[PDB]
Amino acid sequence: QDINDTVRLLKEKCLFTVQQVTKILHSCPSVLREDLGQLEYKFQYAYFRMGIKHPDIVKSEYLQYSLTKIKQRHIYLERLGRYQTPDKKGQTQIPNPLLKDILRVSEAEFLARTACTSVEEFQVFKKLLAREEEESE
Amino acid sequence: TVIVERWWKVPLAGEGRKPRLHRRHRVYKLVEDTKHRPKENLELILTQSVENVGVRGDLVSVKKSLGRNRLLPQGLAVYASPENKKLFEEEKLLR
Amino acid sequence: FPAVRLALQNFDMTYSVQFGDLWPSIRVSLLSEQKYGALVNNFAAWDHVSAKLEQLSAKDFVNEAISHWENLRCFTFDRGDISRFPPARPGSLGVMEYYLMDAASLLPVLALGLQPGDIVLDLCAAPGGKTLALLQTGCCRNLAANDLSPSRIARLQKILHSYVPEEIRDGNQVRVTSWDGRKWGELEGDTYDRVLVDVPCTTDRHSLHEEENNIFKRSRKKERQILPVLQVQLLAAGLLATKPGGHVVYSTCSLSHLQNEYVVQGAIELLANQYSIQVQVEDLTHFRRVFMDTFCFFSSCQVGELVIPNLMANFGPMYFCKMRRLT
Amino acid sequence: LTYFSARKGKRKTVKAVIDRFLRLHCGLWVRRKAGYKKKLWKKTPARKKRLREFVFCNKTQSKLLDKMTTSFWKRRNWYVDDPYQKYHDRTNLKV
Amino acid sequence: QKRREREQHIAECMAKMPQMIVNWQQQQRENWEKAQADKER
Amino acid sequence: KNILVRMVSEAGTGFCFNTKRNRLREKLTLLHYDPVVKQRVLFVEKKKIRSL
RNA sequence: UUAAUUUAUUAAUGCAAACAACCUGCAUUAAAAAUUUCGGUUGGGGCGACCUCGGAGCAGAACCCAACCUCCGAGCAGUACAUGCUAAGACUUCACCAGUCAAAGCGAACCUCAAUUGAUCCA
RNA sequence: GCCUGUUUACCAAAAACAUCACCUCUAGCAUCACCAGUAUUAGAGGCACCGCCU
RNA sequence: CCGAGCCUGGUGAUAGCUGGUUGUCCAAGAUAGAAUCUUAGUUCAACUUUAAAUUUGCCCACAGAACCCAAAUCCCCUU
Ligand SMILES: Nc1nc2c(ncn2[C@@H]2O[C@H](COP(=O)(O)OP(=O)(O)OP(=O)(O)O)[C@@H](O)[C@H]2O)c(=O)[nH]1
Ligand SMILES: [Mg+2]
Ligand SMILES: [Mg+2]
Ligand SMILES: [Mg+2]
Ligand SMILES: [Mg+2]
Ligand SMILES: [Mg+2]
Ligand SMILES: [Mg+2]
Ligand SMILES: [Mg+2]
Ligand SMILES: [Mg+2]
Ligand SMILES: [Mg+2]
Ligand SMILES: [Mg+2]
Ligand SMILES: [Mg+2]
Repeated sequence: QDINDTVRLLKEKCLFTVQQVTKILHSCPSVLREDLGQLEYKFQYAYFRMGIKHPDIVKSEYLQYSLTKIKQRHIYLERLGRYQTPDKKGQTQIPNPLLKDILRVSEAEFLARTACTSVEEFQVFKKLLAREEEESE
Repeated sequence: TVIVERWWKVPLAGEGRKPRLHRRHRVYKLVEDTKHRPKENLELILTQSVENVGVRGDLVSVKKSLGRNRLLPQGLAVYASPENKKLFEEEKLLR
Repeated sequence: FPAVRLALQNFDMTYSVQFGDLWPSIRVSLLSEQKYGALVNNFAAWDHVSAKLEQLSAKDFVNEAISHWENLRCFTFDRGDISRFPPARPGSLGVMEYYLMDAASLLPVLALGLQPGDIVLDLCAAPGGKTLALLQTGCCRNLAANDLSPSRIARLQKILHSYVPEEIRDGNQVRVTSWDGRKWGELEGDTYDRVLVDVPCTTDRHSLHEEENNIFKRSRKKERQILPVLQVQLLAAGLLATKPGGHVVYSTCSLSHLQNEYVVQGAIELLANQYSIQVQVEDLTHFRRVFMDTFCFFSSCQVGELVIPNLMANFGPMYFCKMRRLT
Repeated sequence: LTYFSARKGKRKTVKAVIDRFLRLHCGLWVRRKAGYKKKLWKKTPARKKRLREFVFCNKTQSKLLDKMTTSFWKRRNWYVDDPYQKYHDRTNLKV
Repeated sequence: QKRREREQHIAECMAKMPQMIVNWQQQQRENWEKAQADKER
Repeated sequence: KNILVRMVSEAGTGFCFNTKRNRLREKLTLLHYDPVVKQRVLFVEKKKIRSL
């Protein structure tokens, strides 16, 4: 039942094709351990707020990473102005950085190549975002 | 069994008359479903030795499933009726 | 259609050009939480409240500034610390122990540097904060706090009731008015030794956070567009009011070069031409160096000083320019 | 209201009137003041005293209530210790 | 029984009441004195 | 802001009355007239009724 | 349809029931649908603004009346804890609802000012 | 608009609908459709033949 | 005569909307507002009608009704 409901969340509530779901299971087995609800939130974070479509979500192992890291890095870039959610037409003023350039790269590489900010500022932002999440919950 | 109860009270009909029901008197709420009640036990008097319950002529509280599926159908037990209890009492006192 | 998003669009398209590579940091700081300072109520048990704050591990940035400068006490956390001050509560003397206000908002008053016994004007500053700091300072020769909004006047009155003792407020030491600053030049001229002109502005942070009454909403487009003219008029009125040789400080809660440096320069030009009064802009570079350890300043500023909001110190934005009326 | 009921053909009583108003047999209708139980913390003592009072109704209001209630509510009631027994009749009334 | 319980409880509270009122007023006065002492510094 | 609180008679009677006090201010103890006892008695704040 | 209210119906699962499945009951999640609605002013359209209360233009002088409009404000705060109880007689926003003032008396001592608000039912 | 065809019987015959071709999604399977079929299959749908560059 | 066929029935559906609402004669008989998913409606008020009880009703002489800084109105003994 756990496996079936994970697959059903990936298919019906995330609209991943059967082949896409098989590839997701192959590349990110931790999704199975990950609880429902959290997985849907991660996927919708990628889809709506980050404007990442299913082929890219599957090609780049986005579901492998943790929601905390994803939100930290993405919101940092968004508030810095580097990232921008696509509009209704799916267009952005500046091309968005690649998911590999955001999540796959190490913290230092992400802060230097993409964010171009200081580790101290990143730590301050991480603490602030954690506090904001706690208050929201 | 499902036990239901009217949402709307039915006006008293009288002594010899029958209550007159309307559309709203057909609305019910489930007060209890008997199948979800805690299981009870069936009293039986054994007629033949059976493992882990008894030997013969001893009142036993057995799970209703066991009583109705194995013991009674196979004759290993009989209902704990007053007549059966009396008969096995005479059996015991004669033995 | 979020007026917050409208404000973000405008701030991007303008401040990105204005600041180049600093705009991302300023943007993230503005969109992040605001760092607050605790101004201890001098009227209340100032020493006890200061001790309690120091136990809470804050430090008096004003005190450390005066340390190397060669009467105010506001405690702030160390650089990078996001700790929040506990909510202020009434003290033994019946007045609130401390006020939770932006630390950068205190710099205008500190630069104004109220001499013992100076007559003071607050042309339009009625959000609290700077006004309470002035009261806690030694402006015993009376302070005239004027605003055009009765709601903000009522808020100022409530904060004065909570903080400033009625014994201090009873006399003409405090005069709160609900009039227009532009008329103030005619109402009084060459009267105040010290003037603080906190004109209405874009209030970048509040515009970005609060949706309600956002200056960048479409319905208020006319007011947003005419803001520079109104600010110039208010600063001119304050300069007219200030005594010859008197000091004024023009303050703005925005990053806009247009609303800060062009405003001050246009005020100087208009005053020198229409009213034939010369004003000299004082040098606040020493102020910048003294307060640099706590606030990050925009080094590339012509007239005045600009505290920019950084993540390590989310105290901005705050532009303040000191001007002495030579004539 | 229902001028002719479908089961008896009688005129019905609006029970919302009965739940809210008292009829004195003399023909007066008594009522409580609206909001007498609301937000008393922001009402002055005089206002609260005014609200806590039992108040008579207009002529037109009384006529409306009489129409909305049936004759059973307009009878003499000799209750044991009715607080309104004295008020049930008028005295020294000229026209 | 309930009536006498109420009466005796009220009696005990009233017996304590004058001393409690005196203590409360003394506490208010001493708080005011402490405030004045702090003002004196 | 201010909060509405239920001051309860300390005379043992069930008498109560609602007052307003600043949320940040300390709990309230107050002399008030007690109609049941027919005398001024202390009242102590029991619970916050609502926030206003 | 990301309007409101539902899951009656199907499909799943979970827990009971009964001896894995089927069936039944209760839940949860979806699909499918079902019933109903779509306030007012502002020539239409977009974006807006406004809907209750107070003050001015504003009735030149008892009262009431200039809607639409030009505007300026309020959705409190402060004090006090007799800001307790009662009661003649009056005012009243043109109805009602509601809202005001108040002698005397009991009991004590020897509110403030423009608006600062909300009925019934029901909790 | 690829084409032949279809459509608002009774005001629109068309650039609309369909269409070979191509593309996407779903399904590993029997006794009433699909189918007496089985992934080169079947269903749902997009677009419009073919042909080219990237 | 299909954005949901036709017939029967619920059904005399409902309609704040349109239309109509039939002998004679006499009499009294006209614009104040308030609330309202309310401005095509209704409830209250005002006005109108009838009957009854009682006594004052209208017109109006002085006198009187604010400071801020015109016309008149109200009140009102007589008549
Ligand atoms: N007096 C009063 N009644 C209220 C209040 N809130 C709700 N009610 C009652 O409940 C009705 C409104 O119901 P809802 O709108 O569902 O109330 P809610 O509190 O938002 O939500 P529920 O608790 O789910 O009903 C009112 O007409 C009253 O009967 C309130 O603040 N005051
Ligand atoms: Mg009978
Ligand atoms: Mg009236
Ligand atoms: Mg063709
Ligand atoms: Mg053809
Ligand atoms: Mg055909
Ligand atoms: Mg045709
Ligand atoms: Mg044709
Ligand atoms: Mg037909
Ligand atoms: Mg009809
Ligand atoms: Mg006539
Ligand atoms: Mg209508």
